[PDB]
Amino acid sequence: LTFDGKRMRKAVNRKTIDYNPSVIKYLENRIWQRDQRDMRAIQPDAGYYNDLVPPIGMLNNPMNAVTTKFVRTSTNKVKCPVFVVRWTPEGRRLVTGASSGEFTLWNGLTFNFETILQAHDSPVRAMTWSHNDMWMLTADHGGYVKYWQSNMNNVKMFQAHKEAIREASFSPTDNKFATCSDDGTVRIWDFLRCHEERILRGHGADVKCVDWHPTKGLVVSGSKDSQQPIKFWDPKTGQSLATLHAHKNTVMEVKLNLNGNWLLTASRDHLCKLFDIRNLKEELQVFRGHKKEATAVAWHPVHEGLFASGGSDGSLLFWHVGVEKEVGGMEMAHEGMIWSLAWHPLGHILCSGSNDHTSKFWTRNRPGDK
Amino acid sequence: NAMYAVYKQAHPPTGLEFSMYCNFFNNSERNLVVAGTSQLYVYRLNRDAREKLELAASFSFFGNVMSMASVQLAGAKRDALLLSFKDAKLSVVEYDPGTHDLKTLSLHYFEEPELRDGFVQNVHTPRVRVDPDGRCAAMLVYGTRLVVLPFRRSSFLPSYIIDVRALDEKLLNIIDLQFLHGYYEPTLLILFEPNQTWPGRVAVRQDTCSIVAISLNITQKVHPVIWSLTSLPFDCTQALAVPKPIGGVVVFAVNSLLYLNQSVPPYGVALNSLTTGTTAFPLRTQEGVRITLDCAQATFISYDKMVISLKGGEIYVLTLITDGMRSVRAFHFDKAAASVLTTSMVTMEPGYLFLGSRLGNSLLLKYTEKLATYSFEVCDSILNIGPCANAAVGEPAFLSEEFQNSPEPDLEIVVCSGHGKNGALSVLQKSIRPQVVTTFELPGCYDMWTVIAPGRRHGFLILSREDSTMILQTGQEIMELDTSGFATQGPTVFAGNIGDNRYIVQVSPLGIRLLEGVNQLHFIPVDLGAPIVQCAVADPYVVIMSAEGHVTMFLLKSHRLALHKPPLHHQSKVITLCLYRDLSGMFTTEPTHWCLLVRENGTMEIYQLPDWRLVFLVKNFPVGQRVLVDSSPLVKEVLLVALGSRQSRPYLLVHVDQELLIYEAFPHDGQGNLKVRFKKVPHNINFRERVARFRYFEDIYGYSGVFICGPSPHWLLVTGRGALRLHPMAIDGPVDSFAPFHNVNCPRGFLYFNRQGELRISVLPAYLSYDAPWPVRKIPLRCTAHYVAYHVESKVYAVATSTNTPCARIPRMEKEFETIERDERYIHPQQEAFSIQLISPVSWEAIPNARIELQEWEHVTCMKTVSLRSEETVSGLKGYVAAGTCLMQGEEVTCRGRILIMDVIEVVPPLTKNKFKVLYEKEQKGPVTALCHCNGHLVSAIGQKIFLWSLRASELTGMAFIDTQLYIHQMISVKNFILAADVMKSISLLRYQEESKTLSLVSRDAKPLEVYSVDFMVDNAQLGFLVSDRDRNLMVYMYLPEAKESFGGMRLLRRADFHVGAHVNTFWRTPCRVWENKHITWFATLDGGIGLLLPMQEKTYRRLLMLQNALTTMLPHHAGLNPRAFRMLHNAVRNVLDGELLNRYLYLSTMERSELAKKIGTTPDIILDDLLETDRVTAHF
Amino acid sequence: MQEIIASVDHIKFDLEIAVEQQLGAQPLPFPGMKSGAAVCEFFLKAACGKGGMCPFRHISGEKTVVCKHWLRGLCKKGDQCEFLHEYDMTKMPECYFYSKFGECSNKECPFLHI
RNA sequence: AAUAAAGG
Ligand SMILES: [Zn+2]
Ligand SMILES: [Zn+2]
Ligand SMILES: [Zn+2]
Repeated sequence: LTFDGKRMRKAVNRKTIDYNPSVIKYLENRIWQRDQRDMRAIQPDAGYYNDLVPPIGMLNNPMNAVTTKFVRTSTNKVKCPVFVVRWTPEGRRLVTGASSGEFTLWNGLTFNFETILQAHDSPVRAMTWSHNDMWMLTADHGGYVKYWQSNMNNVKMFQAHKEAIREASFSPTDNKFATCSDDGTVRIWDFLRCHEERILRGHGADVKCVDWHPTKGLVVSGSKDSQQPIKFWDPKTGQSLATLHAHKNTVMEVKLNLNGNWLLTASRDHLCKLFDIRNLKEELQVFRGHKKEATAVAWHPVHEGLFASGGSDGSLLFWHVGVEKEVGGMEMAHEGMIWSLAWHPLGHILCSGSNDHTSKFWTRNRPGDK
Repeated sequence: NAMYAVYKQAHPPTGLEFSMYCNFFNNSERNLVVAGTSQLYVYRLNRDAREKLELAASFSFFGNVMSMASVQLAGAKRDALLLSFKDAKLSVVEYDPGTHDLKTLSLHYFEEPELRDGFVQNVHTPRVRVDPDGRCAAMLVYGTRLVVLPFRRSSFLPSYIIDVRALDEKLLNIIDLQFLHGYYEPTLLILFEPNQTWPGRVAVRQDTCSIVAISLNITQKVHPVIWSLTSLPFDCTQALAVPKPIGGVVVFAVNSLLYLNQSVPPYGVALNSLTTGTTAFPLRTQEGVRITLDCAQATFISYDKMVISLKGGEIYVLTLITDGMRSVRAFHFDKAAASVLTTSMVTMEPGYLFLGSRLGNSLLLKYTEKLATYSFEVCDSILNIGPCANAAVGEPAFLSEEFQNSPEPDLEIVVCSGHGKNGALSVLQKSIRPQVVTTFELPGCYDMWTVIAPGRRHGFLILSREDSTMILQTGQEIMELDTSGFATQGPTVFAGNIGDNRYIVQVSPLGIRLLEGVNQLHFIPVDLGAPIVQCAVADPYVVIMSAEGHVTMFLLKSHRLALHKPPLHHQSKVITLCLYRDLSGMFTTEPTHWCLLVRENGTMEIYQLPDWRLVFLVKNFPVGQRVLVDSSPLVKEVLLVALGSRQSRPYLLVHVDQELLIYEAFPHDGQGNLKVRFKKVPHNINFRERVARFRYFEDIYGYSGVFICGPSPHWLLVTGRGALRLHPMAIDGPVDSFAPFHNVNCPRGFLYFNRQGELRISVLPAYLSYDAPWPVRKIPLRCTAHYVAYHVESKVYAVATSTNTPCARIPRMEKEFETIERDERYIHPQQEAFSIQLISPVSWEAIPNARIELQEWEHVTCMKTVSLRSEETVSGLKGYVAAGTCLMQGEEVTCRGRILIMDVIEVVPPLTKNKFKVLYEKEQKGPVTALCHCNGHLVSAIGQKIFLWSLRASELTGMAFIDTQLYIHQMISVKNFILAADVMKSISLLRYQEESKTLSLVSRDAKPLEVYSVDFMVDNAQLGFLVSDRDRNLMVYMYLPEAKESFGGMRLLRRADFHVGAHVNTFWRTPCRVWENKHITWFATLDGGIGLLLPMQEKTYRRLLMLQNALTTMLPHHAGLNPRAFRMLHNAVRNVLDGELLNRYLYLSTMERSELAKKIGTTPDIILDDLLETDRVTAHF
Repeated sequence: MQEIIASVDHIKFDLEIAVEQQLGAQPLPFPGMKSGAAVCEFFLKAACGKGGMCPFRHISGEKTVVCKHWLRGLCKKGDQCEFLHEYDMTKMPECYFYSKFGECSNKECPFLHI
């Protein structure tokens, strides 16, 4: 039960979901096809195991990326509930942070254990990569923010909030970032120096999500406060541009889309809301269908209208923007609550880390299954 | 610190995408309007000379055409074309009969961000449909907004938009839309699927697709639904409106055929038998048929039947068996024939059919009858050379031993064209190389004439010289006939044939004489005040002009020459003239005779003969206007010729001071005057450094045309199709005398002087076709060619190709192969097998029995000619052919690969003197996805690492690796550096150190971008990186460490952009011909065109930029598009000119040139210096 | 495109001048990092200016066997690790699973069995 | 060497 890597176990033919055949097929289809109006349709039969192209191979159908096929479940030996899961920027492998402060590095092809590290002294809550793929930035519970390099080395550790930090994000130039705390404030920080530019003091209590914007300088935050749940900020200035009364319960997550037009938020009143970031007087639409709360949301990295979400009950559902009803989903994906979701940089594997001490891998379906 | 460059279109694109059959020119005949990316061709169907298609008109746009339709408006006398361009642009254009060009009737922009509903990226192309009764048109923009355009009973009305998803039964995911036949109001049938699914999720949801008939009322903007249907099979692909009196739609789905109408249950029929557990629709099996209807084209050839071109080529003839009241009862298939991989399809005159193709040669077919079977026959083909997947640059095999010993190299481009059954190798050259049969050395001579004596084989070579002349007998061996009836005493000014070659006339500056072999019949002296200087023969007329401007005419009446003086009393001295024996029918007011005369006061005139009546005049001729019109700079030469099929197309060639001007005659319509006008023609011939410079030949190898002599010689050819072909010939030097020749050594050949006093008797190398934008040879492989590599030391072409077979097994986890077992009606999968062939540039036929088959399921992902170190050569290096292979079993099998290093060696045999030497063939611990070389090492990309191998004693040895991005799929090195390209991340610049054996990332472009290929813009002591993307954009990035946003040098800064408008997958580059170490960078687009970037100076770039702005803002453009918004991306840097626009300056009269150069401030001489120098620097291949 | 037709060897580039002189380079912002960097030429010729915090790879010592973590790209002791960061399969550590027991389970075992 | 074997 020790596991130092010296135990002499026999071989195993690992259950693999590989992307290289599909990419090769796509590179060969490019040269003789204009777009998906020149694509010969895949059949729903078991012998078409080579006619699959990755999500880039087809943009007229996001439905492919609805990952409801189980692959592999990655559980440590000294279990803890998983809080945040992030593919390294090149999809090389996957990192899990758990309530013991440890990083567990999993392969991204066969999905096996690679290594484990004692990172924080406290339950790790936040984990995100810079837009240049160089710096990883982590935050634990009731404490620090730490700087990580691609080889998982720690170069600078810095106290930020006297209370627990819940989320973070980078500036499109990655030179400055944000941290929202359990102290009810959003602190905007410099990077190369660990220097604090601004403090943002608009919320009532317990800012529990924050996110910068891909191009503009507007920082969004979300709280418990029933009076100012979602707020906007200008980083250099520090002024509340607006306030957004959308959810009557603690707004868990908040997500800005890469096209810069869309906000998506998820709250304990069972709902997800899509907002047109310029016209905040109304609700662009209401994603309904979650028998309990919603806890995690993630946009697909290739398709622009597709996202996934997971709730307090183990469900994880897949939604599309122009589409009303739920697009797909899996009801008992976990047992506990899904804390974190992560798409693969290529968009065919989805990792979901939950409160039942595990993390599960999902992939696309095979043609003509049961 | 930036890099400037011109773009040029070295070869127009070839693949056609749309076809249509409409009244383009007028309401008398109908003809074929075909389109491409940015090109439009109106062809005229001939029925003689054996059917061929004559190119009637051709236009190009500053915009990729995304759809095309035709309409017959209210009071119009021709059909208007409704064209569709990027994201929303509906442009309605027409034919301009008074100027023989294309007029823009209207332009509609529907591009407002309110219409996109939030999404920034557009994947839904415009689609334009027209009502059969020409009462409205529709355009589906952004996949949501249905634009409706009525036409008046100005024939246009205010368009209006419809939210297609605001209608009852909210639409989503529209498949295809059509208008029906037989409704009192226009009716759009929309096929869509509200709840979308996937072939991996048909077990979870199916029967998704539906149809709606939206009856559009255009008078009061109402449009209800009349009938809808749901639960149709999930993979409906296409809709076909059925003409009367059957009247409904025929819906194609990948596995079934559906017919739908009012008051009729859907009559559906399942074709193959993969409809098991994937549709709950009632589908009745089609018995003797086992096919799939995806990617298939279809057209009705009568009210009852239609023709279908499948995804693979097979042409079937479906028949709609009916009842007594034309309610479709059952169907009937019938496998008629096989053909090309179509991409469009249209029915011409009853009996003909055009199959348009961007994957092979487009084909005109004919079908005759013999409930009916139709047999098909290829009547004609239009050449296509795309998509240009890959290109090798190899040297031709034979060069006449006089053309060697020359500094400029001799090069040739082999290109992997086509796909599938239509995969070929296209061999392209640009110039002509005359095959020099023999050479003489005749100094002193400066002119020649080749005359027929007594079946039309040439007799005497009437040469000419300074004070005397010379004559060669030339029946069997070129022997100087002397002491003949001809005049050797003086310098000859003309020699020809009159009376169906039965006679000769030798015109000298003292008189004319007519001959019948060696002996002369007649001699009449000519004195009128001045010596003769000009002479032009049109059988049976002879007109001679004097050194001062008098004119006199002769003819052969029944037997010698008769004198006549033309009554052309006028006050302006004459400068030039010509005669024209018209065999066509255009010059009206059957042969007739015409005299084109030019005077001193600018004017030009055309007389009819023998009466010398005036029928056509032009006021200001030497200027070079763009349409010559009947009115109520030293012109040096003028020639009017008839070319084409049976002398059908007359051109007018003009040599003005330093300029060539080419006009083509087109018809038009004071009264009693010539019913013709002359439209100018664009070209790139340069006349910059009393004998003729234009040389008419007919049948020099089978072709009619003209040779333009001078410092830059050219061949002007026209063939059965009126496609004008302008081919350079500069291998020899500046040609200065030419003659069509036909002997026993040069059968259908020619002969010419260069400027070192040398005659050359030559013939055209009879292995290329010269009726193409470049001289091309096509080489069909009957399979698919992926990679092509010219192996140097052997002078051979290694070609990696593939072929499809059925599929039988399925791999598993200990690698079981679960064999597929279905019923009889099961459409098996397709499975590729690769083969690496050798091909010889001598016969262009594959070397027999030198072919490497590769292991089953083993794709080849790359093949290059790498030069790897070895202790066997002088330069320590030597070229091999490497190929990396991926053994792609399936999604759930750990994809491995293998590296394969071959050599091509010499062995005792004709063609069997070369074989493969597989020097290395070994499995690598990961997929092999791209490779190159770097100072003698094999740089391989295995999985997600990049390795640098050393081949020592024939075994690869690792020396350095590096960790890299998702999927490298392209690598190119220069001088110790490497440049990796990725499938979703843009690019990275790497490096190697022989000393420490360490790769290292120099820098990288941190943004995301989907690269196709990458190369180097090489400039003097600079080096950019040229990248092409998924969005048809080229982009130049640089490594600028002191740039304050290339932080530590760790970023690549986009220093230039350009929107080429076409996907490029392959680059190459050659030096020049100010240009010291600048290299031209060529590329081939996946549409069949060739292009080039040339690095420039900033000083020149600024001048030409001012001119470019002036041209784009002061001139009209075809279909209204503007050439500034078309060269924009999708921040933008734009240090690249257009080239395709600058040449329009060359197409302006000198008045307009002067105006514009003054409104810039510069001088047209400096303008033309810049432009024409850019032209002469890129004259390769 | 080929080394015969378009030969860029007689030329010097702006890169080749801004690479062997380390022209655009700032010192490291945090101490302890540098795999995927130039082996510093100045430190070879005893002229290292950035003083230990050089942005490029120092090679002070001599090393014998390949670094076991470096092969996976997870070494934290960079520029100061005891083990080679060079890809030379003849200086790879010995297989534990073979040296102790006597049967390696890796068919493609990169470790020296002996 | 700091988990190479983490299908225990
Ligand atoms: Zn140093
Ligand atoms: Zn190390
Ligand atoms: Zn071992």
